[PDB]
Amino acid sequence: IQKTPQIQVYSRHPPENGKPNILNCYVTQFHPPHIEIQMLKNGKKIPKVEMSDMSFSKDWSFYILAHTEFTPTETDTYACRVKHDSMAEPKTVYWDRDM
Amino acid sequence: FAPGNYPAL
Amino acid sequence: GPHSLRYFVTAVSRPGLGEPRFISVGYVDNTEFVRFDSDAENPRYEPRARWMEQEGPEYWERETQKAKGNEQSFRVDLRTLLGYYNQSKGGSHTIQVISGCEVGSDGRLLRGYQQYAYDGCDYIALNEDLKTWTAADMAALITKHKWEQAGEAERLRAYLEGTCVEWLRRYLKNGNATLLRTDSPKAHVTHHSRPEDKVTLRCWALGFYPADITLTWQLNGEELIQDMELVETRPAGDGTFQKWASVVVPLGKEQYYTCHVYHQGLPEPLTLRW
Ligand SMILES: *[C@@H]1O[C@H](CO[C@H]2O[C@@H](C)[C@@H](O)[C@@H](O)[C@@H]2O)[C@@H](O)[C@H](O)[C@H]1NC(C)=O
Ligand SMILES: *[C@@H]1O[C@H](CO)[C@@H](O)[C@H](O)[C@H]1NC(C)=O
Repeated sequence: IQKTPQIQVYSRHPPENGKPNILNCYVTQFHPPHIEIQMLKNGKKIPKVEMSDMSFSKDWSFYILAHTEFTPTETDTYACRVKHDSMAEPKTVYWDRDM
Repeated sequence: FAPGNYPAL
Repeated sequence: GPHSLRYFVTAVSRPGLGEPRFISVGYVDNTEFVRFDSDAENPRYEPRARWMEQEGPEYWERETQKAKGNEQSFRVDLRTLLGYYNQSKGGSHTIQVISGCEVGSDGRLLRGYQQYAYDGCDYIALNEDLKTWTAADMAALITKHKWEQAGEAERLRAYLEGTCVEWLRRYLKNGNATLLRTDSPKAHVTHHSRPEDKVTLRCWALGFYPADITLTWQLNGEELIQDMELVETRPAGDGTFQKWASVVVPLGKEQYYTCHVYHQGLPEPLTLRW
């Protein structure tokens, strides 16, 4: 079975520049399990991102969370890049702080 | 505590 | 309320790249508390929740030994299934298993289960009676017969009604400050323009625990569960959860729509508007 991942990028607290927060990239509903997930700050890989909450649903599709602490500034942009066999090209999903 | 083992298929 | 102890197991073959990847992740309710991942120089069973510091070193040594035993049995399973399905050694395949038990607020067993999937499809599952198995195809019927001759169901039933329940109760006791807490959702609504004089209203629910929650949008006292868009409730990185639900309304009418948030930490549900 092959299912394309849903990529969701969001912070723990509504963003406030200068205030500590947590950035999340939840990748879900995918199959097969092999996947590459990178969190990026201004186009550069963020080191020591934590991978957690790996599970699967009743239909067997996978879920996994990548998260990191971060302090948003007005200029910094963030995104989550995912590579999975269901997609020809890597997919980069930017954090939308106004969502 | 996890299952003692998973019998082979 | 009720609680669960669940173990998610995944084994994935990688032809030409060595041994299969093996991961076992344990959860009490929706909080990860233990994990084993074969992809480390020194794979060990590790705590993922602070309260697991309360277990002694024997807990970890035992769980680690068991996990290494699993890597081996699942490696064998991947090969066996290639035979059952007449598939080649060149492709990657996945075995998944979910095992668990659930208790009521009084700590008594509500249900137990164990289900397997091969390449994302149902393979075999323990029936609700915890006595027999149901097989999804002829390969799984072979497994069913093996497990029946070996009396595997009785051993699994003993684990689900006994060991699983007993340890879940202990985890709920040891991690009570974490597992039995209630963090009320904090909600807000965002507004977004669209073409055609329509607006997207998004109701956010943040910082809540446990994960169970309901977000609805109403118009004239009725629910718009239909035209709503939403995401599955999701972990926010610190042990709490988050969720949003949106609805597209006519511009200038935002005032008539209300978001309703129902949660264990809200004696009275929240009602918000843009
Ligand atoms: C959580 O339970 C506390 C009592 O349990 C403690 O002592 C043992 C019984 C063992 O379970 C330890 O892990 C616990 O620390 C109780 O004192 C706390 O008030 C409880 N926390 C709350 C208020 O939910
Ligand atoms: C398995 O498939 C191969 C073709 O790849 C075929 O030669 C063989 O007969 C099949 N085996 C069985 C028992 O179906």
